[PDB]
Amino acid sequence: MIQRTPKIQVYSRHPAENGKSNFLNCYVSGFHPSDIEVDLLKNGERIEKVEHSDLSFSKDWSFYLLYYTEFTPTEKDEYACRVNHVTLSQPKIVKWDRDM
Amino acid sequence: GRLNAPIKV
Amino acid sequence: GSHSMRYFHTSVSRPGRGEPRFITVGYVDDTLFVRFDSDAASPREEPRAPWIEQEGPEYWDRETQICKAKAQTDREDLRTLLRYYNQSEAGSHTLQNMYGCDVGPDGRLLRGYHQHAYDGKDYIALNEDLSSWTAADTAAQITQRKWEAARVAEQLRAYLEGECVEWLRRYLENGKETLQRADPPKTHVTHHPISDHEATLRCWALGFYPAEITLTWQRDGEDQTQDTELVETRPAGDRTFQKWAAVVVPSGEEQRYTCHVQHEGLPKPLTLRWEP
Ligand SMILES: [Cl-]
Repeated sequence: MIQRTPKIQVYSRHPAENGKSNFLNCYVSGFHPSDIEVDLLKNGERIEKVEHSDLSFSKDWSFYLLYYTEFTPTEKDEYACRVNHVTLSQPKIVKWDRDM
Repeated sequence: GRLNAPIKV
Repeated sequence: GSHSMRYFHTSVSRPGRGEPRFITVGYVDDTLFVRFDSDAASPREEPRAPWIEQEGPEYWDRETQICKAKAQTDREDLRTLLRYYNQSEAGSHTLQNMYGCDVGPDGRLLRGYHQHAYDGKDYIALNEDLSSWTAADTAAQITQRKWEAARVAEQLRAYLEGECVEWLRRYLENGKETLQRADPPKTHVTHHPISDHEATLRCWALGFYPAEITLTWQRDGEDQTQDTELVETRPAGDRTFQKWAAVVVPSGEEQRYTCHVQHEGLPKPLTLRWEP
């Protein structure tokens, strides 16, 4: 059974401005099989009520999903995305960096 | 609008 | 000027956890416009773009019937594929199908598609001729013989050359405000010191639609393909897309680097440099 590990990008809808409401996105792509778990984290803790897109796939058949939630960035708060997939021996945590 | 032809492998 | 309509379908079996989950979505270009999920409380094809909302109840009823029927044929197909590959009934397996059409500026068919994958691997595809098949393996050749016997390709050609192109023409007109508007990228260059010796230059493209874009870095006019980090184009969540390209630049070399941006919303390609 073939397996393809997800690419993960965590980023905001608009360039971050402290104190201004925005959206925090985690885009997972290029993966197979389609079973995947994605959390968005604020200060290490899971954000509730995160929404996501409906499963779709690329020209090469690999899957992609967008998870997202409203957020208001600050100087001090740390955000991240945590992904689990069969190709990963432990969950992968990618930190949000406003410069990426 | 979708294709309406049932097609089985 | 050119456009596409595509339907995507995925069924994923889950032995001991009920019947396979079926999810299908439709796109025109890079705009999602319909969805159906068999795990919804009351599964129905639902609108996802404003310009499809005007279709009347007969459209939604027909589309919903087609999606429900496809969910059932996919479950039969998953059972068949276990036989063809000599597989047990214990594992989860995946069946994917995409079909649709590309048209040019004048609305004429450029090419049609109908293709399947099993467990993430190409299985069988209708060729560009819309008349013959490419089967990936001896299992898919069994399907090919069945579909040749039943003249399936002729049915698909009729749809792809006819209804598919006609629906896409209708959608392009009803959705002309958005489907026929390109939003150019908003572009800028950022600088990120790494050490005393080097820094990253990152060239950004934000807020663009459709998703197709080309972003490159040159140094002294030479493409830096091997040394450029190019992230996958990613959705912003407001219909638009984002992308960036980054190079590691030795101290003092920044003005030798130029970022080049191509997008259908730009009348001419852009050249940008870091502006301290
Ligand atoms: Cl259903």
